[PDB]
Amino acid sequence: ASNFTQFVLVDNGGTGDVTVAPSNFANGVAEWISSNSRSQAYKVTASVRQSSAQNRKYTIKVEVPKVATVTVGGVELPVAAWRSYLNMELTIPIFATNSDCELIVKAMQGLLKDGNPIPSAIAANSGIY
Amino acid sequence: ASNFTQFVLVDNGGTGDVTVAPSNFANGVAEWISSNSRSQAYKVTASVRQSSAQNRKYTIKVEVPKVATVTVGGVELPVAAWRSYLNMELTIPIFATNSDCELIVKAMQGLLKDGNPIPSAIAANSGI
Amino acid sequence: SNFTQFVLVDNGGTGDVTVAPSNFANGVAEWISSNSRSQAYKVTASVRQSSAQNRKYTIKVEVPKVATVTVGGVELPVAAWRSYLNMELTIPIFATNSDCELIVKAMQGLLKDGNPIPSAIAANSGIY
Amino acid sequence: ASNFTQFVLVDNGGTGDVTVAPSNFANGVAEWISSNSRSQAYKVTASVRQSSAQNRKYTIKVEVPKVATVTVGGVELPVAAWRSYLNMELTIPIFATNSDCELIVKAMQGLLKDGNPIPSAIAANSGI
Repeated sequence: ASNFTQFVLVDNGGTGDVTVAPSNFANGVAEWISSNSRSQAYKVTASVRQSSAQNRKYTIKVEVPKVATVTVGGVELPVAAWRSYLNMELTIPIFATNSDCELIVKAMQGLLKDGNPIPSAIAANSGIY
Repeated sequence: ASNFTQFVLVDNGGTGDVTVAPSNFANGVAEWISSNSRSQAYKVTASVRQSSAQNRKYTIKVEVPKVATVTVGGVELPVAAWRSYLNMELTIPIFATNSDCELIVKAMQGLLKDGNPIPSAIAANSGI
Repeated sequence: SNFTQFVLVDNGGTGDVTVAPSNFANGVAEWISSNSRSQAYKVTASVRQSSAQNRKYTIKVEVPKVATVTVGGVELPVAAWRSYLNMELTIPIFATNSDCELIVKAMQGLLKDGNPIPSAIAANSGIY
Repeated sequence: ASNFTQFVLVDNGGTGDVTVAPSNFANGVAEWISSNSRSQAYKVTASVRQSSAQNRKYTIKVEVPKVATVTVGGVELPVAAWRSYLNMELTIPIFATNSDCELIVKAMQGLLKDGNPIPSAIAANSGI
């Protein structure tokens, strides 16, 4: 609907941010991309449908590559080394009010704050516990 | 260890917070809970794999219910009307330094800011 | 709150056929006529957001032709053949209530008792 | 011939009904339109084929626009704000008799009755 706009995925505080802008929405798959390249842009995909008699399911996927620069001859061609994926699902009952939805969003926000254990474990390349 | 501690899940900016505390670690699955009730507490679950060749697959689950107080006679049973589940997966290749993982976490944090499209779409309960 | 039963074929009384709710999983509503597997009329429906301003409702129907072949003495009921039916229906998101009743009225009056298309289907002949 | 005639599509139960009249037949496709306006008329399309030596197949399409008038300069251009499409397919085995086709048409009539779950779900514009 009116939520198909652009936003900053990575925020480095200044000119280092990475903005994704709307690209496509067909077959029920919203697709934001960073740049019109094929293998160098951060990619965000989203969709929503009804899953059960009383639930809805929103599914979200993110792809974050690592970019390098390998030169053959003297062309200086930029390339992608590897990609890191993400698959987020979210089941929400139909008759949930608005405040319940901000509660869910607040839970997801606070789970990934800087000082929390799970993001620190992800960032330090260690194991849980 | 120091990563298996307690933390605030829902931050109400003060006294109204919700805090989850370590409960269990079994079968590779670490589990935080809020209170000791079976239908009254927020639940958090985390685990990590290191599959054979080149992967590191974190998985995270959250459970957030809505609470009501159905009554029979005068028992006053505290019950959960419905639970809003949640999943998450995160594949990272082994050739990832510390800064690359920091960048991945920064992207995954910034996806869920206040004024971004996806959190608003979730907050509205309608089409994207 | 639209997951109820209804009359598929209405012979005005004794000969009617009713379908009652059976299942709803993976986003597929499923009505069946009886707990069998080959002698039941079947209805399947689902809805999603297809495009930026559209929604897609898809509906499928299955209608068999039952027979009563006998082997020994146990009088098997079988299905000789099945006639299928698909239906897609793209409706813009911001269509009003009157607009959608107009859409339903058009899609319903297409199949009146004496129009070209239903007559051609019934007579087992072709258009024109 | 005997099936390429005109018929009423939307029946407003009075003076507001909409009629479609034969327009074209080409490549096996028969096409009815309501008026001659290039982008303002209800459209109906039908065709039949015998793919294999085993079964028939009918395909039907409907286009319903939302009328509106936009003025640029002083021209008063009539346009369609949005069009709601509609598809339909119906596979019938060759050796189905006439009564079987009557039954299929009656089932497809009863699915879209006045107070059944599917037309109401369409008229509400939400989940089924």
